[PDB]
Amino acid sequence: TEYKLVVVGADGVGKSALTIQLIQNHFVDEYDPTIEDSYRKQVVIDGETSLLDILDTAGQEEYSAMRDQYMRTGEGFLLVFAINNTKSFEDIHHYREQIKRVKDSEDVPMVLVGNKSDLPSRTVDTKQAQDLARSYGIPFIETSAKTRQGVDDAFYTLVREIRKHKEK
Ligand SMILES: C#Cc1c(F)ccc2cc(O)cc(-c3ncc4c(N5C[C@H]6CC[C@@H](C5)N6)nc(OC[C@@]56CCCN5C[C@H](F)C6)nc4c3F)c12
Ligand SMILES: Nc1nc2c(ncn2[C@@H]2O[C@H](COP(=O)(O)OP(=O)(O)O)[C@@H](O)[C@H]2O)c(=O)[nH]1
Ligand SMILES: [Mg+2]
Repeated sequence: TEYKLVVVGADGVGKSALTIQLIQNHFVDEYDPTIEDSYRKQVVIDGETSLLDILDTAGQEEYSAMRDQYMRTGEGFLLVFAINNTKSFEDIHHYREQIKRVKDSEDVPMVLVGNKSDLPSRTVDTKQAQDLARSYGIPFIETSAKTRQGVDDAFYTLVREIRKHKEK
């Protein structure tokens, strides 16, 4: 099965670092902050061979019709913030609403991802993120793209959310 996964959130939260951890199994310090691109990873998840096509979003904020239609083809979304950046957490509502807007649905597979969990300079409490994810009805996964903590869990959980959505 193929899955179109989309990684969204504010600049600097670690979308590209998370993506490259999944694709290449290491931490890329410098990934061009402006570049939006996609990558495939083939993996077996709960016994099913899965082709994950991951869109790592970036670039200028714009809402062209092409862009709405492209985002609408995403099947599941990682809502990424960084635990050291409160503005990135406050921006999660916006990304969730843009997904709901283009998919014309209140029920889109999503996972809330609190990245940079290796850093000591926390300004977003785990409880804040758990409360937000509970209010959205979605899982919350703590990650570090630096150490790889939680990375497979975030992507595989999103795949499991898509499978559950298909059966509703
Ligand atoms: C993603 C996505 C996205 C979706 F998931 C779903 C559907 C979408 C349909 C669209 O047509 C288009 C998008 C889409 N594309 C790019 C965005 C973006 N950029 C600028 C920077 C920060 C990330 C990256 C890309 N580089 N930024 C903000 O918002 C930033 C803030 C801060 C300044 C003002 N805005 C409004 C809020 F306050 C938050 N939204 C964006 C957005 F919705 C969509
Ligand atoms: N310590 C730490 N740094 C991170 C982590 N994820 C990303 N970074 C760093 O944060 C910056 C922004 O990461 P990037 O992947 O470009 O974020 P993007 O703009 O969301 O694609 C870079 O300096 C990364 O090396 C993480 O989990 N831990
Ligand atoms: Mg990036």
